[PDB]
Amino acid sequence: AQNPNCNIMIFHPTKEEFNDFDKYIAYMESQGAHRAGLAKIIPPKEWKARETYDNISEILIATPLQQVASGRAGVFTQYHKKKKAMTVGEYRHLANSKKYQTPPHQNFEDLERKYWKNRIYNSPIYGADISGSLFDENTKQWNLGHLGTIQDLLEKECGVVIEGVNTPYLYFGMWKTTFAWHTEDMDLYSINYLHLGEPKTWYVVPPEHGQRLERLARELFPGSSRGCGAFLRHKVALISPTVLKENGIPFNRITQEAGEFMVTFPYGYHAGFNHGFNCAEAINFATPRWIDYGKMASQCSCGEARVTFSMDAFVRILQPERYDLWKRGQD
Ligand SMILES: c1ccc(-c2c[nH]cn2)cc1
Ligand SMILES: O=C(O)CNC(=O)C(=O)O
Ligand code: NI
Ligand SMILES: [Zn+2]
Repeated sequence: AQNPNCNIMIFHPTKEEFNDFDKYIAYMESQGAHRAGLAKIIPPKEWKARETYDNISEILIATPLQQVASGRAGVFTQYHKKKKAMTVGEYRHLANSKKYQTPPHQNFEDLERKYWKNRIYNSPIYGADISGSLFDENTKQWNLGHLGTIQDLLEKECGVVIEGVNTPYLYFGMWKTTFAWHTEDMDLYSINYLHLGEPKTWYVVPPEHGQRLERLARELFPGSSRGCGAFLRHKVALISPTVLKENGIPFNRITQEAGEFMVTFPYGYHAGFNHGFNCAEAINFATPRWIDYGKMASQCSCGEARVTFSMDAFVRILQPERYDLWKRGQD
């Protein structure tokens, strides 16, 4: 078995290897990359996403989200308070202000220590889930707006044609902006490109140990667990690496820098935070190996999760028994 310790692997494809996206994902898995739940891919030196990022300031963040924490430093939830719209130029200025800017720090480890010590005492503002893309239309390789769709994958694998579409999302972050412990909708893959700015630190639990994280989460957020059998779908719970270690949960960590791709694999729980002003682009995708994970995916039906139009068909076809109860939670 490849990668039995479930380490995060880092790949350096050549420009030739960077042509066929599906083939390279399959290659990474042949080397055991999926066992970690997360992989880093450093693009060929010849590749670029677009020419420059000099003209992005007029992009609108229609609904910036203030991430307000409750709990303890290492075990907390966050809720999202909607703020007034602002442009990316305005957001960047806010990120760099004295109130929100990254503090002085020695290295990534120092900054990580500061994050977990102090995160709950601040409420950073995130521009999340903004439909759009910053890939140049002429970028032919690993263009996240030109990937094969999940709907076509399901059709190729299972022979059923379904409605729905699959487009990328932009994320504008600042110091301490946080993504809660989660797997993707329908336990899909995700791919994330850090276009510009300061790093993003990731934590990940191997897919084969996901239920260990779930059990700890139920213990640490007992009211939430009573309210919903899949409350991590709400994407509001944070658990620090110190608390994971104290409870024997297997996990890994890695920091993503500008110009690098991360791939998360089916049922790989992940969480993390941004170091300072940045912009990432991400999208879900599928492979033939995903189908059985999709069938298995645990669903929120309490109504909190509330997801896209396109997930309907996934639940309808892969989880017909669950479909009635789940759809009630969306409508
Ligand atoms: C195979 C077996 C179990 C799973 C699973 C368990 N819980 C969520 N997903 C996924 C794939
Ligand atoms: O970058 C973020 O804020 C969160 N990203 C993801 O969870 C992802 O790409 O799967
Ligand atoms: Ni994710
Ligand atoms: Zn729920």
